[PDB]
Amino acid sequence: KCSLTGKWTNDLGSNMTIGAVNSRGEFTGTYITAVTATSNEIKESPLHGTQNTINKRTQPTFGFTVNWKFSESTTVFTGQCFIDRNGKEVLKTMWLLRSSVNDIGDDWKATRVGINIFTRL
Amino acid sequence: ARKCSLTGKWTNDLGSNMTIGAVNSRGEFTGTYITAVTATSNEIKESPLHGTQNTINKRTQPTFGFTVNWKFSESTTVFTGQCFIDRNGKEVLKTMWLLRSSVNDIGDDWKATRVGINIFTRL
Amino acid sequence: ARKCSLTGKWTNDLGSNMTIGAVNSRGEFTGTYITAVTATSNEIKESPLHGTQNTINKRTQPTFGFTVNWKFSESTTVFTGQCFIDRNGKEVLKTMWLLRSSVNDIGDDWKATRVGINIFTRL
Amino acid sequence: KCSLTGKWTNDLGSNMTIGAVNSRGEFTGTYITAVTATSNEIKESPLHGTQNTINKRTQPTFGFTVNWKFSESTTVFTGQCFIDRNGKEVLKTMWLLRSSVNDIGDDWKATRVGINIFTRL
Ligand SMILES: CC(=O)N1C(=O)N[C@@H]2[C@H](CCCCC(=O)O)SC[C@@H]21
Ligand SMILES: CC(=O)N1C(=O)N[C@@H]2[C@H](CCCCC(=O)O)SC[C@@H]21
Ligand SMILES: CC(=O)N1C(=O)N[C@@H]2[C@H](CCCCC(=O)O)SC[C@@H]21
Ligand SMILES: CC(=O)N1C(=O)N[C@@H]2[C@H](CCCCC(=O)O)SC[C@@H]21
Ligand SMILES: *[C@@H]1O[C@H](CO)[C@@H](O)[C@H](O)[C@H]1NC(C)=O
Ligand SMILES: *[C@@H]1O[C@H](CO)[C@@H](O)[C@H](O)[C@H]1NC(C)=O
Ligand SMILES: *[C@@H]1O[C@H](CO)[C@@H](O)[C@H](O)[C@H]1NC(C)=O
Ligand SMILES: *[C@@H]1O[C@H](CO)[C@@H](O)[C@H](O)[C@H]1NC(C)=O
Repeated sequence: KCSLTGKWTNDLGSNMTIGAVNSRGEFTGTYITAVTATSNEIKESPLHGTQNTINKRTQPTFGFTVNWKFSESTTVFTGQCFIDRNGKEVLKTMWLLRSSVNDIGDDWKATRVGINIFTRL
Repeated sequence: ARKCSLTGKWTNDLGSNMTIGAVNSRGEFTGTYITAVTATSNEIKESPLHGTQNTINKRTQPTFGFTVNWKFSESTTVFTGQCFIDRNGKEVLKTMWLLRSSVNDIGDDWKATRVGINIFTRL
Repeated sequence: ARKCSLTGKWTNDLGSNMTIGAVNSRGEFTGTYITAVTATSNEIKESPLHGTQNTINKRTQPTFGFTVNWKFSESTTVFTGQCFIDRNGKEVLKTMWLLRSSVNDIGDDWKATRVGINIFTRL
Repeated sequence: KCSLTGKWTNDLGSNMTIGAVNSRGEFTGTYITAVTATSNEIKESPLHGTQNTINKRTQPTFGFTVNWKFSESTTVFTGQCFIDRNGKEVLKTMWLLRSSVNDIGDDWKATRVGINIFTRL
């Protein structure tokens, strides 16, 4: 019963939309971030992911990848959709932001990590 | 320099294998993952993964991310990294991952996420 | 702008409390942490912590890190973050942590590290 | 019997020393990194940490903080000391590098994560 489909916003002011989830748990979406680590102008970017359907849990885990359209980086988020007594949903996620580096010797510094909480609308 | 491509069969440094299919013009790909190690005693099942490669500036060593939707637990893992040509000329994926466990209630969310690394090379 | 200082009693967003003592001229400090939550079935006990604040350029919002040496589990947590003055003028510590569980075999080292955030405010 | 005391090197060519561990599990050390995220010249920097002494485990966990002397950042490492059949030790660790940001709205991008394996030098 906690569904990922909808329009969500996070603590930083970014918004995301997620469409219908198919029977395979696959979904697509859009992400408009309010903040960036680049100096490039932000552009709405696509996202793709899946919800885990094992045991058809009411509060499933999920993951998705945001394919940034204004930088060479990629972010992944994973988390769980929690739904209260009243039907109010929260997604509690963690993410990794992968920057592009030119030299393999600099790989060690390429991955930032953090949390995000999404609520609806 | 060679272009590093994600399509192919890979193995990681713990002996898990994944196969990634063709990457489409939107940077999307599908594959399967067969893990050698596990955080559950349930029998391991090949599981699908889906992700994208970043094609901005058409870099020869692109970043990417994907989600593995495990078929034998309620967890999900995400990986992100970059496809490099290594110093010896081989393709290698340098990745980090978050493994999200399912918790029964929200007050246990703090303990639900593991993190680590993996390096993949082509099989 | 106030200088954000780590000395004091703090509480987090899960009800855990910590107390940090004076910071010496080398940036070192000691404290105690009383966690509201645990991943063990042991009785929680107050545990020591030790860490440092970075004093380079004597920033008024310095970074810092510390290790909590749990006295009721075989695990270790490390925290690192920055002491900020918030938009409302209050001190706030914004931190990230890694909780390292003990495993028995080196093959299981990949599942030993959980990650998360904590924000602390002064009590 | 796996002991943190010694000189170690990691997989990127950084070295560290750790001195005697006291009965409270406390130790001090030094760290000379081979790599940096700053453009400042590298300087050997002190570290302080603890090993967990509960049940006096033969392969203890531990954590420590490196207080960089050439940047405003801090890195913390945590991991476990493993020791094999003939006494060969390896420290398997993960780390968080906290950079300094000027404004609290940029906190989200301040923390990088990675692994490090140390062996005896
Ligand atoms: C709220 C939150 O944590 N995030 C959010 O909504 N936007 C930022 C990042 C934006 C990356 C854009 C591409 C780039 O700068 O390379 S993904 C994690 C973080
Ligand atoms: C090599 C490596 O680090 N990993 C790998 O290849 N398999 C494991 C995890 C498998 C999770 C299976 C689902 C579950 O147990 O819930 S994903 C990160 C780790
Ligand atoms: C609030 C927050 O995120 N944390 C907090 O205040 N307590 C928990 C963990 C406590 C570990 C106790 C020892 C053990 O169970 O192994 S450290 C991160 C987390
Ligand atoms: C091997 C490994 O991963 N690390 C290592 O030995 N040095 C780098 C970083 C050095 C930070 C220096 C201070 C700064 O640049 O601000 S700590 C993690 C990483
Ligand atoms: C989020 O949606 C709200 C209004 O619905 C808008 O005010 C805000 O600018 C959006 N955020 C971004 C980053 O577009
Ligand atoms: C990885 O593929 C190799 C070579 O085919 C195979 O022998 C091995 O069993 C595979 N690993 C897993 C976990 O299936
Ligand atoms: C935090 O300190 C407050 C105020 O003294 C107290 O009510 C609460 O029990 C403490 N939390 C824990 C985990 O001890
Ligand atoms: C590490 O110690 C080795 C052996 O002395 C030395 O070759 C190397 O330069 C040291 N690394 C650094 C970053 O000092």
